[PDB]
Amino acid sequence: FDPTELPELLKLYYRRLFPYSQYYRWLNYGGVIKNYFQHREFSFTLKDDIYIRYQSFNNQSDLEKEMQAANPYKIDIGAVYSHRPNQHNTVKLGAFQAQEKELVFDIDMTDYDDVRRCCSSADICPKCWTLMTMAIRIIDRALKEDFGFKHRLWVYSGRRGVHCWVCDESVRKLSSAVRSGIVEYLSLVKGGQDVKKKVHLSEKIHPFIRKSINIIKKYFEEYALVNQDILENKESWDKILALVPETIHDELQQSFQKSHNSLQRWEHLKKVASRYQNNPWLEWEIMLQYCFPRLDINVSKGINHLLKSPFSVHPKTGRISVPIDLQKVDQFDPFTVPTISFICRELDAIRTRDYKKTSLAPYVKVFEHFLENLDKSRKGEL
Ligand SMILES: O=c1ccn([C@@H]2O[C@H](COP(=O)(O)OP(=O)(O)OP(=O)(O)O)[C@@H](O)[C@H]2O)c(=O)[nH]1
Ligand SMILES: [Mg+2]
Ligand SMILES: [Mg+2]
Ligand SMILES: [Zn+2]
Repeated sequence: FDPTELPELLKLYYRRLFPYSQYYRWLNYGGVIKNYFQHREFSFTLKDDIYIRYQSFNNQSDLEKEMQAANPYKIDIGAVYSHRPNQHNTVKLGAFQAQEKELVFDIDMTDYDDVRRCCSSADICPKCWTLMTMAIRIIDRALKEDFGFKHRLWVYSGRRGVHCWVCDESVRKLSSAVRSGIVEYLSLVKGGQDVKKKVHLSEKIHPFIRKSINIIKKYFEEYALVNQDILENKESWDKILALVPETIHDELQQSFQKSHNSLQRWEHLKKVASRYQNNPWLEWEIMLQYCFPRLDINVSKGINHLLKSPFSVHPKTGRISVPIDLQKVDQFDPFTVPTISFICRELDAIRTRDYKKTSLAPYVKVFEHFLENLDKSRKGEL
């Protein structure tokens, strides 16, 4: 992919590929509440790194114009305000307020750099992507089952991770305090680089952790013991030994040297830690530290937070921020996600269903299934 064709590719994309219809269907929420789409903040990042927010629109047409006209590199979605963002200059200090917004989560592979061995920073590969699978599975389960949120849109961020948009009517009205509280409930891995052991479990395990461990259990062997090989050598297993009491280090160090692979060594860790319990949950704290999701509290705390819009274009990778099918989450592949050059290539190889002919279609379907279930809820149908 070439980032210089981008300003040219965007023009075509924003005119004949971006699904404005389903897009407006989303943000207007069946017209039930007036000025809802009209008070929504957007932000655009043009060429030269020009950044502008407080963008508002009257309707889907007004949106289509201003975007094709601006032709932005980045499109961020903000809150629904007390007034029109466009006229914020006209609003008195104290009356311009962010009032409603979807509950949002940002999950970055980069935050796993201390527990993955294949990549670092903004690099991802198939060996470490499993972390996102476990993140989605773990968190979506909590949002669905523990919190009863019914309309959840998971989106690939374009490069390093996934976003989740929780759009239930009752959810969009949550105070910043409750939003912050949801993050605390979902969060287990605490500490910065200064902190070696980032997970501590009580004698009594809250169901959320239990169910979270059990999802991780399902992936741990292939991800951690095979792909990551977290016990390959001494340089690596010392990191694991740092997470368990010193009184078992020597016994384990020897067992690790006499074993051949991580599967053997992990099983040794399991037996030794277990004995240690008898006279607390070392095995699980290690799995949680290596596989449990890391969440940026700041993204989800603030109601006025601007998050990268679905179907945006990643300026460097060229990938489309595409919706993720929750039923096919283990099958999701960030490396086969259509790039803008690819869906423009396909459109140049053939008026409202032009996108259905491109590789972008199945993802728009998912967004539609997301939209359909919203309508039914507003109506009453299950
Ligand atoms: O000043 C701001 C305000 C808000 N944001 C918003 O915070 C979100 C945090 O997200 P990230 O900055 O971690 O990047 P990303 O998820 O959009 O995509 P990746 O490259 O990581 O895969 C971003 O998506 C952006 O919308 C900022 O980045 N800067
Ligand atoms: Mg991100
Ligand atoms: Mg972040
Ligand atoms: Zn990797």
